Amino acid sequence: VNKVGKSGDRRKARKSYFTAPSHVRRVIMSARLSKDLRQKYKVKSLPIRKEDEVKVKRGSHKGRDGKVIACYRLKYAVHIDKITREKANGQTVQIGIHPSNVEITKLKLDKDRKKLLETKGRRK
Amino acid sequence: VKKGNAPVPNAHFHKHWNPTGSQKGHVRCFFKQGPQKKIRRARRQKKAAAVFPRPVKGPLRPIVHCKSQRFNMKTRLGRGFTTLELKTAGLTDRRYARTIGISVDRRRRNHCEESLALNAERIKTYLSKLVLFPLKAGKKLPEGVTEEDIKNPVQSKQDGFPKASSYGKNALKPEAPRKLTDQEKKRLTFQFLRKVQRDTKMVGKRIKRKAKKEAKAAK
Amino acid sequence: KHSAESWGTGRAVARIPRISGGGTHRSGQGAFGNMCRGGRMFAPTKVFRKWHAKVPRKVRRLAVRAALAASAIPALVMARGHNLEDVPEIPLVVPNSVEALEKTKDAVKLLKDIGAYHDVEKVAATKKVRVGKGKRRNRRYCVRKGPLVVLSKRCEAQRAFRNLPGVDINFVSALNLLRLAPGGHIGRLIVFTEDAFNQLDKVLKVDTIEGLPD
Amino acid sequence: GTGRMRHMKNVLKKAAVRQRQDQVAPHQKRKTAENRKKFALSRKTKLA
RNA sequence: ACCUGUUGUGGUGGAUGUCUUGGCCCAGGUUCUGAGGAAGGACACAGCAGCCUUGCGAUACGUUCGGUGAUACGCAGAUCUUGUGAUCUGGACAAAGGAACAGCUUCGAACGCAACUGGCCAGCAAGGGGUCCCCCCGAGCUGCCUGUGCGCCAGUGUUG
RNA sequence: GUGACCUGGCGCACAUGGAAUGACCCACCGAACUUAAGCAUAUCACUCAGUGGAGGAACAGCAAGCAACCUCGAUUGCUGCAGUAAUGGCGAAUGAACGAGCAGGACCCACGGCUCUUCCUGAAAAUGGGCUU
RNA sequence: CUCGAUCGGCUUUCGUUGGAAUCCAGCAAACCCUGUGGGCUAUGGAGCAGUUGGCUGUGUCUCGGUGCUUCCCAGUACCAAGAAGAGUCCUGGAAUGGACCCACGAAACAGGGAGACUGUCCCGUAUGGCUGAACCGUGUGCUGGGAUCACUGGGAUGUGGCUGGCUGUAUCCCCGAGUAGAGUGGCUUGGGACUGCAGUUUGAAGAGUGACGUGUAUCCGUCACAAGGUGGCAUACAGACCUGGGACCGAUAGUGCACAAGUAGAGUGAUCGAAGGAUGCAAAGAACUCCGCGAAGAGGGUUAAAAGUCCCUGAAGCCGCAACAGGAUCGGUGGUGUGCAGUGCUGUAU
RNA sequence: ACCAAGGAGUCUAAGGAGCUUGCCAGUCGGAUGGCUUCCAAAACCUUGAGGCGUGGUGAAGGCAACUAUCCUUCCAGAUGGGGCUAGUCUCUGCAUGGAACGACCGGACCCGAAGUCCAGUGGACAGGGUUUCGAGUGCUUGCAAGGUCCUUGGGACCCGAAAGGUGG
RNA sequence: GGCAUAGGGGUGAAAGGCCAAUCGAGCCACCUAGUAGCUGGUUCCCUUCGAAGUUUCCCUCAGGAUAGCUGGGAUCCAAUGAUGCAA
RNA sequence: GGCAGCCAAGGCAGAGCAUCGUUGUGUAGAAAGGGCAUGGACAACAGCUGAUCGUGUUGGGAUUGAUCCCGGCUUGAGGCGUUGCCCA
RNA sequence: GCAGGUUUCCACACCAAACAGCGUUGAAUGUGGGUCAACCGACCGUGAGCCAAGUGGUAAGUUCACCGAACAACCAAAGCUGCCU
Repeated sequence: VNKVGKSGDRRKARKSYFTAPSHVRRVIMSARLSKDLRQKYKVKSLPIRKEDEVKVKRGSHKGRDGKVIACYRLKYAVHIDKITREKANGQTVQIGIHPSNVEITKLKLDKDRKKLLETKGRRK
Repeated sequence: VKKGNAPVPNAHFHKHWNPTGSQKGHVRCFFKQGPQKKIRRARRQKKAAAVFPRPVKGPLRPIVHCKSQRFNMKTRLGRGFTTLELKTAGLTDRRYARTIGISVDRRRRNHCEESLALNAERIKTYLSKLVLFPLKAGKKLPEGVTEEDIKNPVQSKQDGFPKASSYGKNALKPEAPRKLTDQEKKRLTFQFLRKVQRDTKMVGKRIKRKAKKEAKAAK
Repeated sequence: KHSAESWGTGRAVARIPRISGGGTHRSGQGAFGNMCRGGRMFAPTKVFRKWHAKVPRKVRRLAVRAALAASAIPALVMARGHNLEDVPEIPLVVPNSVEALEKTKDAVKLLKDIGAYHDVEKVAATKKVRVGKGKRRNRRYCVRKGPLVVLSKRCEAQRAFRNLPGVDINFVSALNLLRLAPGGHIGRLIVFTEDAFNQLDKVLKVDTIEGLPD
Repeated sequence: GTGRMRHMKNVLKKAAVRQRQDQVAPHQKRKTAENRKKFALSRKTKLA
């Protein structure tokens, strides 16, 4: 017997990934911090958030940058400041980008966000 | 039925032993054996941790000879000591014996002095290997207990004593070479066996013989 | 799980049991048969099949002995596919100081210095996602087998050598033939420590060398 | 299990909470005979 | 032109290959429902909703509170941001404090009697409303078996 | 003087019961297909179906027991006894138990494997009871 | 209302603690003497007589410790989780792929996700932290030292109680009835002149009874003490919930159901009961133009690609069309040996 | 009619006869017991009763395989030894098959119970003969695992009745 | 229109008629994958060996067991050619 | 089946190598005769794959045969294969 | 107007989705409407019949028995009325 919760079952893990709620998709859609942030806060990865800057680092938009404007946790997507695309008609829409591709350039730093940074920064 | 020489089947599976769609079946598969081994071990050590500073089994069992003529010589453990063994050891209160960890069995008696002496000396090596903790932690302290026997209470895995079978496996040990005795030279053991077996068969005959003898004595 | 009856003769269909009832596609369709769709298989697998196998202890111990002899013969270690390029000797013996190893970095340092990290690197490189429907049933990867570290007791070298891909750990107190001859194939690289080596024949209760024909 | 189960679903979710606690760790009563008095006099001094 | 064939191509068709929030199997734990109303069944309830939901009940895809901490999303629409604070989540669910514990139409063991009836416009009745009366609405009580207690009794049962 | 008991009733109050649950359990009830190359006792089977009742387990359980021994010492489960003893148109077939080895003999049970009644004692186990606080 | 005891998955349950305000009672609440309650529990007991031990609020004055809080001094801790999205280049729609010299982690190479094949992209894993629950940092907590408080061991000496063993006696100890059993009938069992059970008739002993696997009578022996009851453990567990796994199946398989499946549908009903998975990396879900009533169609676009909401791929069977080759004859399909056209392949000297 | 996908000697208890492997008068012992993030319900270990085998025979009461240098006998016969010789003699005698036994163990007969003896209730064996039987012995041919072909009970290679029963 | 009679049962001016297109025993679920000495099917290649429809017994005559023929595994033995010359 | 005149070959002792001889039908049935092929476990191939897997389709080659290999095209991975052995 | 149907009734849009063995129409499709009771009926009882109750039967639930103010029982079923209060 293996203990509870720490199971490497493909079917269970995939079920969890595809039926996660929004408070769990918040942490599944985490992104990596830049080296500036990483040295400054001694924290390596955070959940991505609206209103913070990212660099795409992967995909057909690699090397582009911009502020996050929408976390579409239902689609596991992230919409960025100016990564847009015209529809068949002239309507400009947003491209979803999985936040594992992007790295984080700035943070918004709310109260709970600063508290999270401090709590993860104190080395133990 | 075979077109050969194979024995008569004698199969004994005529009564829906098979878990099919229509039947529940009479099959029990012991796939739990592996996991249950570990589970039994875990609950056994939980028993130890629960009744910690005491034998993991816990009551001293007596040693009794196995029952029939086939297992006469094999000894084993009993259920509890006889009150005669307790009184001989020095215990006259069965409930106190039980509370200090000696098992009692009033159903049992000693049909012989050997069992009495054996289990008496068993209880006497107990009660000397035994360190009683005192009630309320600081009152009177018994003899032999040295005030660090209480500091170091060690839970032994097996009860000091040898194996249960090692009491018949010692009576079954021949002597050294010896000289014969003249009765062992004259005695016919087969004749003795046949005599004591013909004895139980000639009983009514050995009454009719006396009756005829005394009738002829009258005449 | 059906109330299927056979229609019998006098009807222009086969005589298989068919679904009773009507008003749906399932009605009239054949049921209760390996040949039928939705019908039971032939000889449904029972759970009281013999899954385990019984080998006498003498024969299992002989298998262990022979697997060790083949590990000692190096024209079979390379045949099974180990790189004996940097391997100084076979069998490989190692000082007992490695049983006090705490880091996988020190484990790989040792394995490099002795000449088995070539095998470890081969395993790590050739690690792949398992071919053919094994990756669906919780067997994701097909990992090859590198060196086997046989220690004398429960020690830190287990956690040391644990993460290294091909390496397996074992103890002379209980030598696993599934590790001494994986796949049934013989001649696996074993890297015994010194006390494990010294206790090998004591544990296996080998008193003599066998007089084998040549 | 084919209807609302508008009470048994709740008692089963409660049982599930209990079961996935006891799977983590066996239960330990917060207040027992050995801590009632301590907790109570602590409460008393703290509120007085 | 028709037929037969062989290629190329286009249709009809859904075989194959690969996978899978599914099943099946084994092991471990629990078994935790109900007259304080269960399991089931109805009828309701969403700005745009029919179905489904181990959603929910006139407080009706939800209420209080806790954990989390900026979404949710198929459209729109005002609320929401270093915050009584979006969303998701937790048995209406944590508080160690005997602090705290909302609500839950209707049939159903189904409980005033019935019922293919929302009938008897049931009996009693706290209250609310329209004008002492009276009128309308009306919470709540009224099921059986059994147990104990209380009240009233029955007997040409035994007695005083 | 208009009672005291006994035995029945009606109303009220406070409570149990009721119903549900594709596994396991307890009590009953209870087939036939099948097998016997037919078939009737036998077999399937003291099973399926049916009725009632649960619990987390149920049932059993510290001997009106086993044995014949150098005795044992609750019950239960496993190994094995054992396809044996025995039953059976002595056909088809059916078929235990004890010895013995184990698990258990910590725990939410226990007067730590017993006790009620019998038996002994006995002014009901002794400063009335009830409702609120 | 206090006081005590008990409980914590908790918010209680119990008590002859005591008190106040009251009501029944009045030889004294009400059940109960047709018996509530105590003693014993058959390898023993009770009475009585005597001894030897221990548990307990102890009145009282001694001594030490542990700590509930508070105050000081000093130190420590407060929780996460490593390693190249490396400088580059190439292919690619997208690098986890490939190339160049150099990089690193591993107690973590279990898994899963991400635009393709990752140890170093994300969640996680191993490990760590908790589990006095607080998982928190101008607020705390822990330890150690010191102090106050909170609480409990060791000695006085009247107790209030108890209670174990041992010796002796002259005294005595009463064990479950329509029961067990038997005749008979029927089921049951391996149980066989009947293992057990049940009806009915009969029906004990208790100065004994039951069992001792061949019915009976006569002797003897062993074991146990029925006709009342409690009673945990090892044990079973195809459902339903919480988990961990698998040499299992992979959409005609695996549950009837991978999906709005016990659904659609059928039957008056009891019941029966299906078919049904996949766009793409991202909806970027096809703008605009011509024609048409319009759907379509022809362009023109998205996209790596139409992969076009019928959407991964798209087999066979069957069909349309074009090209080419033939076309009366079981004089057939197929085989055989050549030939003639069309069409490949292999080798190829100087 | 056509094509596609499915589609029928399977698993289990006991057993038979070969074959393979290990051990040997033993063998096996995974009921259970000791150990050690997942792997691991694995592997390892001899605490192991016991299973099978070492003895058979009789209905049973029961009884129980002779042989003191070694060795049952005979016929055929595998090897090998010592002489000898291209003639060719002796000794060894396995396995297997057949026969025998003046052998023996147990059972059944007949004539007897003579004779010896004592753990002495008169009991224990003992002798000689037979057209005698045994799944008997004569230098123990065993155990365990795997594998192949099979047998019987099971759905039993797959499909297939008219029927019988229980409840609605 | 209401109500009553239910399956070995109902009902019938009797046809064994009728009881939901069902009746010399309705239908529905289960035992049940009932049993079938009978019918049908039983999935790759090559190489080699290769039959019987006859005996006896059987409630036996469409089937079995039993010999025979047919395959395989063997054991003890037997049997089993071949130097161009020159060196 | 190395203790061989030498090279070449063979070199897995139920294999292989050399020479010679015999014999080739077959229903039921069999083979401890030999192989092709499918799903998956344990191992090996430092196997292949976005410089395009698998499927499928069409040609070619190999094979006594079961069947195997390759080119073209489709297609694009939510990959595949070869050898030993084991479970079906 | 019954039973049955259950929105098919009405209007508009709409027939290039499909159905109507056509299709500027329809019981189709989509949207939105419509059914007013002291006097018409259920409801009130009663009939054939049934249930509970009472009691009984069964190993036991029951689609177990009895329905008996013509007609039962093993049965304490008059809970209402007048005056006084």
